[PDB]
Amino acid sequence: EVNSFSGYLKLTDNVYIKNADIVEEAKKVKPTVVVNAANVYLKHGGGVAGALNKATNNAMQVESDDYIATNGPLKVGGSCVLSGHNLAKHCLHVVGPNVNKGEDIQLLKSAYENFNQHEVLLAPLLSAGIFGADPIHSLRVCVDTVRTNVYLAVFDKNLYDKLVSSFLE
Ligand SMILES: CC(=O)N1[C@@H]2CC[C@H]1c1c(ncnc1N[C@H](c1ccc3c(c1)S(=O)(=O)CCC3)C(C)C)C2
Repeated sequence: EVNSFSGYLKLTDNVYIKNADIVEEAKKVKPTVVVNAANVYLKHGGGVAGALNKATNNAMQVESDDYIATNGPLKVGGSCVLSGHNLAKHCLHVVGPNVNKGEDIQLLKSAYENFNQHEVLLAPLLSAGIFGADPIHSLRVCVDTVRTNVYLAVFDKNLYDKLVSSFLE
């Protein structure tokens, strides 16, 4: 079955959240789209990007290198649609701002706007973790920006509980 999301808690009409590893969810669910928390050169060296790349056994990286060769880098707030390989039908590579490297938090709304071109997505919390944005603020931006159906996988129970407590739904 496609998009077989299970165990999510519905926060709003179109945003759901689960304490889970996004790669494990991609393998179980088989979604139409998995979102990658990418950088502008599509180099998947660690974190969510490294984990998704490793589960495709480097097929994501080879295809990403070919995208960059022909099209050039993305911009912060921008995206591209590539194959999802064995994890999903497509991978939506989205570049949120890295506030730990000085990029502007205003581009986080632009980053989430890319999700609106896909009816259903499995995604991570953009710009959270090593990108340095306040994860609770990133969830508020997601809720206010995304209008399609988004299932967020957040792999830290401590953070998940703080997000659910802040949201109160
Ligand atoms: C095994 C493991 O701990 N994980 C893998 C890959 C990373 C971690 C993980 C997995 N699935 C979902 N959220 C995860 N981490 C969250 C998260 C959310 C967004 C971002 C990152 C991290 S990042 O990679 O640090 C920078 C890009 C944006 C974290 C906040 C708990 C699966």
